[PDB]
Amino acid sequence: APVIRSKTSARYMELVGWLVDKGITSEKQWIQEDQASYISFNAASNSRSQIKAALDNAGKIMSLTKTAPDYLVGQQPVEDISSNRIYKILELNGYDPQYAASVFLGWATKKFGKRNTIWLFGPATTGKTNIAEAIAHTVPFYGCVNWTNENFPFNDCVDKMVIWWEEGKMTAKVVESAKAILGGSKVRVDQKCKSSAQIDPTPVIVTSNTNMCAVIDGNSTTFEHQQPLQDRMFKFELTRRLDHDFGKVTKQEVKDFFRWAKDHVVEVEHEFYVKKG
Amino acid sequence: APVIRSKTSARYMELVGWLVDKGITSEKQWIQEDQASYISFNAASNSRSQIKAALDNAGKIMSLTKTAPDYLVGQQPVEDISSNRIYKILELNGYDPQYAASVFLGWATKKFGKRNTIWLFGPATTGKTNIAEAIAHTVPFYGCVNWTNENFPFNDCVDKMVIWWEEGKMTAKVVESAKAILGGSKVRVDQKCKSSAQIDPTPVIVTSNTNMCAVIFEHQQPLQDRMFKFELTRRLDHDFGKVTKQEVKDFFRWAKDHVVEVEHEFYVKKG
Amino acid sequence: PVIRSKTSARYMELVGWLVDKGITSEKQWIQEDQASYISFNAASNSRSQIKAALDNAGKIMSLTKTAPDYLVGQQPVEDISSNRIYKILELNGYDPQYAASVFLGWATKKFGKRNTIWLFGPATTGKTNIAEAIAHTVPFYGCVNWTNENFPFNDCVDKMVIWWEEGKMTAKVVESAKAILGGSKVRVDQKCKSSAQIDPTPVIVTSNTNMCAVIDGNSTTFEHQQPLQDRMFKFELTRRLDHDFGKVTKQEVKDFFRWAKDHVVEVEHEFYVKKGG
Amino acid sequence: PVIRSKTSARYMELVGWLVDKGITSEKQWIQEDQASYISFNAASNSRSQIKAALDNAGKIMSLTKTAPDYLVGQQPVEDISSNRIYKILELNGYDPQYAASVFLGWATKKFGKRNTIWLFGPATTGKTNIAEAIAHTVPFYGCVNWTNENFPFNDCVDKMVIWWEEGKMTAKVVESAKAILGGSKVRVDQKCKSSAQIDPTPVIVTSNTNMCAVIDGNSTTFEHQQPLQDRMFKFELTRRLDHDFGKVTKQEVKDFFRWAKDHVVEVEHEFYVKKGG
Amino acid sequence: APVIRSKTSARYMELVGWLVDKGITSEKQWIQEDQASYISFNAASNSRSQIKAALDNAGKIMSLTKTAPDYLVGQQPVEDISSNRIYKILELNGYDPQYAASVFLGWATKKFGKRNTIWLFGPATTGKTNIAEAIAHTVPFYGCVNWTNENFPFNDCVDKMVIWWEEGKMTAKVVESAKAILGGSKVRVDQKCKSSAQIDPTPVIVTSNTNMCAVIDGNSTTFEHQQPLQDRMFKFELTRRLDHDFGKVTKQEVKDFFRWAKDHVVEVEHEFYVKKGG
Amino acid sequence: PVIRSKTSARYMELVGWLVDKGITSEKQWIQEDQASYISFNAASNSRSQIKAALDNAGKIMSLTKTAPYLVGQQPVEDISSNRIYKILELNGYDPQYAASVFLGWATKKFGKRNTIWLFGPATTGKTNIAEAIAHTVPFYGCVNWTNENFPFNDCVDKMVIWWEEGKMTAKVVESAKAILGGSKVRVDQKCKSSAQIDPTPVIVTSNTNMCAVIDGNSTTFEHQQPLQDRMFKFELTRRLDHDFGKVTKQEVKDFFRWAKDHVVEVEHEFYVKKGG
Amino acid sequence: PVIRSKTSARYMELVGWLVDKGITSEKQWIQEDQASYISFNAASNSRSQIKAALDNAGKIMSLTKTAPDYLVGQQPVEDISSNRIYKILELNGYDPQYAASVFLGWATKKFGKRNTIWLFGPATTGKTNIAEAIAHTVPFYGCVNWTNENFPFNDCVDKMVIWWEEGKMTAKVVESAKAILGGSKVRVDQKCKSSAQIDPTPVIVTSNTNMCAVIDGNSTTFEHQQPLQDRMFKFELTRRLDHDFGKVTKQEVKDFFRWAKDHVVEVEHEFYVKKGG
DNA sequence: GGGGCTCGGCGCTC
DNA sequence: GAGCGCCGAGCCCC
Ligand SMILES: Nc1ncnc2c1ncn2[C@@H]1O[C@H](COP(=O)(O)OP(=O)(O)OP(O)(O)=S)[C@@H](O)[C@H]1O
Ligand SMILES: Nc1ncnc2c1ncn2[C@@H]1O[C@H](COP(=O)(O)OP(=O)(O)OP(O)(O)=S)[C@@H](O)[C@H]1O
Ligand SMILES: [Mg+2]
Ligand SMILES: [Mg+2]
Repeated sequence: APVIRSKTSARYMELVGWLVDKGITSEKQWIQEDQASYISFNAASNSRSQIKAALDNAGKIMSLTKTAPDYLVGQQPVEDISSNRIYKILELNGYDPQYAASVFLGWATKKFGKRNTIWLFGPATTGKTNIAEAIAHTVPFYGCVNWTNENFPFNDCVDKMVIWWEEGKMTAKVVESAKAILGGSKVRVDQKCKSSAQIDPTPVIVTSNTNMCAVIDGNSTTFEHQQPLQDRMFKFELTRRLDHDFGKVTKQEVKDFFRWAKDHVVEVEHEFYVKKG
Repeated sequence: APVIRSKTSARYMELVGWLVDKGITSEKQWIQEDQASYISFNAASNSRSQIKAALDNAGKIMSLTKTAPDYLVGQQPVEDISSNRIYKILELNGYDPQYAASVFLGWATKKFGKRNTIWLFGPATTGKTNIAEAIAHTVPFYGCVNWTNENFPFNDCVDKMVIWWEEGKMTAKVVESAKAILGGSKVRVDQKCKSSAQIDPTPVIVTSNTNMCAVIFEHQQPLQDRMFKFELTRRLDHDFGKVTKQEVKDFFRWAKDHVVEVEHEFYVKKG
Repeated sequence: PVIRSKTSARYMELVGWLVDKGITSEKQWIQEDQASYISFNAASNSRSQIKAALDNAGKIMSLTKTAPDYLVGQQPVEDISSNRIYKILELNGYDPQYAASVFLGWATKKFGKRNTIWLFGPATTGKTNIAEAIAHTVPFYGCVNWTNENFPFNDCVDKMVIWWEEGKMTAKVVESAKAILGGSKVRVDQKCKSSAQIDPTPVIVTSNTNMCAVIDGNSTTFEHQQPLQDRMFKFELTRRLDHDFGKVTKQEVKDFFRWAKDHVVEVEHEFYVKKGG
Repeated sequence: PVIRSKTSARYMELVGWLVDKGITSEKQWIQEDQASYISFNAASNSRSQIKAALDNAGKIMSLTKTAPDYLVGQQPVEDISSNRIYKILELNGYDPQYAASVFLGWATKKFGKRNTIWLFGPATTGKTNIAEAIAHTVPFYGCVNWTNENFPFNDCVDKMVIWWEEGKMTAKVVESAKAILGGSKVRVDQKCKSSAQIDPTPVIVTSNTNMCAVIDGNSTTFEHQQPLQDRMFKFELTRRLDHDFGKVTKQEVKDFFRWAKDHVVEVEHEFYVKKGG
Repeated sequence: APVIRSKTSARYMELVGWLVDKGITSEKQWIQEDQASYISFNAASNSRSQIKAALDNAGKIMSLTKTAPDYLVGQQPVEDISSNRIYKILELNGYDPQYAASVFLGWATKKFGKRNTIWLFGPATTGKTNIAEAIAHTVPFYGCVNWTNENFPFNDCVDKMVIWWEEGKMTAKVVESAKAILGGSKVRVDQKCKSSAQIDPTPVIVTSNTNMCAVIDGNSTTFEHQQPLQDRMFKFELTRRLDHDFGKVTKQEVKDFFRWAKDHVVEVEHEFYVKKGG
Repeated sequence: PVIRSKTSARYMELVGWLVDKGITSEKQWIQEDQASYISFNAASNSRSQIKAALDNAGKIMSLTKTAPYLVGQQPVEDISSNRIYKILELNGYDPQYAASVFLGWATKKFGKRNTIWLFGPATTGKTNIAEAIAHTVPFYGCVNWTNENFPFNDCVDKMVIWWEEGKMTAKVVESAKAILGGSKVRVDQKCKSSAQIDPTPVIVTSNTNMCAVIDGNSTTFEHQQPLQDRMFKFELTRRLDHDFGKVTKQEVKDFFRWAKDHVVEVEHEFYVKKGG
Repeated sequence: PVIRSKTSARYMELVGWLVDKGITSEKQWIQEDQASYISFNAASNSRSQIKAALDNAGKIMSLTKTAPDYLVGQQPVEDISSNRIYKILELNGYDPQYAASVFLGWATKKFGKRNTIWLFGPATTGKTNIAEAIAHTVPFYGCVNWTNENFPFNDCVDKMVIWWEEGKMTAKVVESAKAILGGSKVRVDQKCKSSAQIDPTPVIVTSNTNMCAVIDGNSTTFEHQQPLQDRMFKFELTRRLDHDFGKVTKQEVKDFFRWAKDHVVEVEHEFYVKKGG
């Protein structure tokens, strides 16, 4: 393994070591942590691209040493779980907190195999986007499926940890790729103006107001892809309209909820409609 | 053949040797095998392009010694088969194990000619992507026909050993091009932001839940004459595990020692 | 004017070596001497020099020989009844002497406006076998890009034989095609090049769907029938070859074309090749 | 990971200066010191440094600075009578040392839910003179486009102060305004952009009308008066200003705060302000 | 603040100062003022971008952050102003040369408050086109009120050191906005394909052969806004016709005129019609 | 602000050269000197230098030079050998009278009579005279009267304008009376903002009466006198020989050079007095 | 002004060489010398000098050299019995010397309005073998592209010879067609370019029908035949050539158009070329 | 759905 | 290395 030993090489190695230690995975965090370093590294033209390269290398080295559970699950219990917004929404909706929390934990770790996405389906103003945002932002680098663009939808989901599909239906053009990335199957997807890369199994969380198991194409809907999708989804149907002035789901709430999940884990039947009784 | 002799050329010849001798083909594998090596080569633009050049050259060098049959057949015997998972998948549906195994083995060596594509077709949760992914990852290089991007579909199938068309449907924009790769025909395909390149014959696995020998029917006969068809129809359980990267080798290697003549046909005969 | 420097000496040695060995693509270059390719890829001027060397060597070989030099053979044929092209053309009916004369004429650019041979027939009859044998008997051969629309006839520039594998005559490229398939000069697009030009070269189409009927969206306009038929001969193959029949090796192509030059006979300018003997 | 060099030192000094002056775009730089702008904008190595420096100044100021930093002046003030707003306070009775103390607590967010200001009085009463000066002072300032019902608070994101000129309250934005007017974190919809969170930003309002009255079509309701009376102060500037008093210069703003920080007095948490008897 | 000091920096500073001073907003004027400098700076690839950057900076620095009189009052004093055509144009129409010139200076300096306009009125070929052009072209940046375009009549009136309302015909749709501008009051105007911009107090000059006090609204004419309008403009009615060989006025002459004004100012009033020397 | 250096000095020399010899496109450069162009195109540095030199020279000659290049530098001892002289002499026009008028037309000396209308049948030297003189000055325009929308599109910043086979039309009569009147007038340009045309002497070769405004199937002479107050008409009736040849750029310069040395008074008449 | 160094001298030598041997594309460069071309691709400087050299040589030729300057070869001609054009002409009824003289006049622009020569006759008569021989014997040439009705002559600008290979004449460009065929300047519209003037250039036409036919929508009118026949010296190929007749080499064309000048004969301006000595 | 529209990341050339 | 520039792949509007 040749190891370049120039001055630029030494500076770059030190920078990426510091970045991987301090968990910095974006400029914003850098400028929040050490202002002098960033201002200095923007003071030329060699280092301007070196910044982007360093951030990408830090992202790669973190993604290959820490998976989703490392960040999500917390390190201390809560000792009183009712203020958690997540628990209150999943309780008032009807599901019991134990089984609902076991399913979430078994979805961060991929213990469930093909079922690699949790589908939140509820009328407007129920919590879908809130929980999705919390679980998506609690990780270093998440991914959003650009459902508007139909020729390169999963373009930012290369080398990520948690994918989040915010809205939209399952068009007849993205069903073929969705069945691959939702199913946690290693494939090689198309990259804009570049060659293909590999998408390792990444858990997904889809929030929508309209059904995804019946593909929709313009003025016609299809049902041949209803079993293959329904066998790779959990379907949390959240109905009760969330009261006004309900606190933004704060990262610490997500960490504590998942920690309580790991504390009271209970086995969950491997089915589509998550048991609610 | 002028051999450039300098410092940079020697270092590059040292990097490509290390890459080939360690089976490294992608950056991720480079990081896993050695971290300081990769973190160094992103420093300057020279090395940043040298990384891509070295990976491509290592890929080419590995291919010009080997082929698919040299990776998919293990170096040790089986001594027990009923525990295997490809065997179980093929036995549940009724297919005689060794007949279909001979079909697979011949499909790997290109012994059948124009018919070098296995089409696994069946209802949901039957065991198609399992076998397909096991076979595709047992080999170092594998392509995947792009579903979207109907202008450069077969861009990732230029110098690969085993193609894997996942959840594919035959649209009229790919039929005329899929009539070349699925038949091992030596043709020059279009690449992106690069000059056209040549595709040597390559086996192809197709796993589709919908009929794939009909364009959406004038191309039914020419398409169903370059693919076998294994109609898997038994719903599996969730305890049934993944086809490990080592079970494929055991299956194909148990095949090489019990090969049987396979009747050239579109519908692989049950029983 | 001969630029005499060290780099010019290296380049001249490289091009002379390539022409003496017969390399026309990078893959063969590696396959002959790996050290050469790896070294000439190391540096930053590397890629430019490799691309220029390949293009220049191909140009030299193309100017120093033509299609008949490669296709025709220097040794005679003891008995042609074994060669598979003869059997393909005899099962269907065509008298092999007449068809051999037609093939030899098309190779040597001698029939004027009918500069192409069209093979058409139901599935598994023998089209692609003959086409690929002929195409690979010549060191250089082009192929039309089926899907790409912004650069359709790329890779057909300065080749010896053009091989349209399974093409369909789309309305986008009907004019440029009506000109390339006619032994004339056309203005074609290219990648990162300034509107290069196509020399008049033989073309061998092997589509199993009608090639003289243009398709417009979901419509088929027969307007362009006469312009296309007046510049192509047609071999209507019907018989169904069986497996374990083998592919036409290059030696067979050379032997057949040689057996033509020694037995040539006249042929009328007719779209439908005279079906009999 | 600090780049020590000449260009690095110059860039650090420049961006520190920029964040010190709150300069964001060039035009402001020109107005502050033209010679620096020129001297930088000559060579090709500097014409990119300027853009990068403006971007870095913007980011540093946004992510690590608040309004009271750019408002509170530096040099101590010996006289405040000459202060123009002071006169606009004394002339209209409002005790300067008290009425001035009102803003500072609003500047430093010391009044929590009462994190907004409303200047009251007829036209030609310096309201927009006291707003614009206390609306342009901060580096990034937002203006409430109450006329645009869809996106009234579009420009209030990533700011340090929010301007409301001739503000009129409508029932459609009353719920949105109360969150903004109360200094509470809230998310607003941006045109052609995702919803963004408006962090507590001391807002300023100028309207000769009554901000406690909600206008809904042809009906006006006071149901949100007290809710709107608990979120902001109110100064009635009856005395019209002379035609020669002019505007309020930035210096006349800052010096007032530097004087309003050295003469602090206890302020009340009431809706209205008290006038010096 | 930071200032870079290098060999290139000194030359660039000199160039931008020279540009802001001479009034060289664009290249072509650079050619017309010193061809040697342009033919020189165009030589290499390090100067062929220096030119464009210098022009951008100069246009910006001048158009903003500087006052219009700064290129209407010259430097070298004027001994004999009678030779100046304007002195002849005003003298020809019985306009006391010293009074109007004093009125001219005040209008440029905004000293005449809301009366921020000069309306050269009368038939054609009476100096109205000559003066306006000579004065409008004099300043670095100027615009022409596009009254014909109702949507954005004042699109090109932003950051214009002088506004020339050529053959103006004020309409009912622009009367309100015109009064604020004609009054020199800060007003926001809509720009085509751009956000609304504010027009700081900016002088005007109106040349027309129709009465501006009349509001043209379709087939009806109303003088309702007559009094406010006449409180925002002066009236230098020019009736005498000029000779065919009179010729155009030069910025050299215009400079002299407005320079003579500063040396021959006199007390002035704020009525609507300029008094003619009896 | 003067940048001085070897490159700057050579560039200034080249641009003085180009502005002196009236060069505005590469083709003309190869014609006047192929060796210079071949030499310059060698290095990758000088390509941009050539492009900049050509554009800058064109702009300079546009904005700081006048049309009377028509006057040569060296004196003309003999002018009898000039085709233009022979043409004018052959057409009953006194060489010192029509040359003097010609000169006053180049210098705009006539105020309003800004154009020289060449009249007569084909092959009488009209087109040659216009094509010869017009190709003399660096920049010149062609009146595209066939294009009603933008007939004077190519008449902006032109040292000389040509109206080849012109035909007055009602739509363009007002604009044409403005141009031929040597008066500044703004014209509409295709895909460009309206531009002003400064006074530019004009030369016309036609066989139709320009004083006859054409409007569909009707012809009106209402604009006769105003147009007749804007032209210096010439009637070239004699037919030229086949081997007469074109007028060389050296001849046109020689002709006007003789005129400058033999200036005589001219009368602003709609008909140039022939030599009795 | 003239730059002088070693680089300038080398480029001057190269451009002189190209203009002497009449080169306008790489292929010809390799044909006339190989070590020259291979040398100039080594470095990037040479690979950029090649394009400029070809452009400048092409220009200088199109400006200062005319059609006869290359059609009439530079070396003497001894035997004129063998030349393929000579044999073809003697195989129809034309005196070879007289036909050579008429072609020469068509080259040196001698017959005035009759500035075109027309190759008429049935298929397989060798129209291509002639036109493509002459048209290849001048540095540049163009092909009348009637498929582009907007700019049929867009490829016939600054050409020393023009090839009317195929396509009929449209009514919309009859005047321009007469101008081109009549050796008269004419401004033609160019695609994506300003109108360009086509100087008097000889034209060569290859037709199996009457090109005088003029298409006006659905109407084909011969009213323009007489104006055209006064503008064209026509040749009417009598019968079919032998397919083994060979190809008229460039050297054969040079020999023909050199022996023509050495033995010019008087011509008569009839529409047809006299069929005798 | 078929035309043009600029745009982005890259190469390549200086 | 700067920068420069181009260009194809890609994108959007009518
Ligand atoms: N990552 C995994 N972990 C555990 N089991 C897995 C995993 N991936 C697949 N399986 C098993 O694979 C079995 C069948 O899955 P698949 O092979 O994907 O079926 P399939 O035929 O491909 O379904 P489709 O809809 O046709 S793609 C399931 O019963 C799972 O137990
Ligand atoms: N930043 C925030 N501050 C305060 N409340 C918030 C914030 N973000 C979300 N909420 C609350 O989140 C609750 C539920 O919002 P959502 O989950 O977005 O409802 P939703 O309709 O399921 O989302 P959609 O349909 O995907 S837009 C609302 O009642 C808000 O009060
Ligand atoms: Mg699958
Ligand atoms: Mg085929």
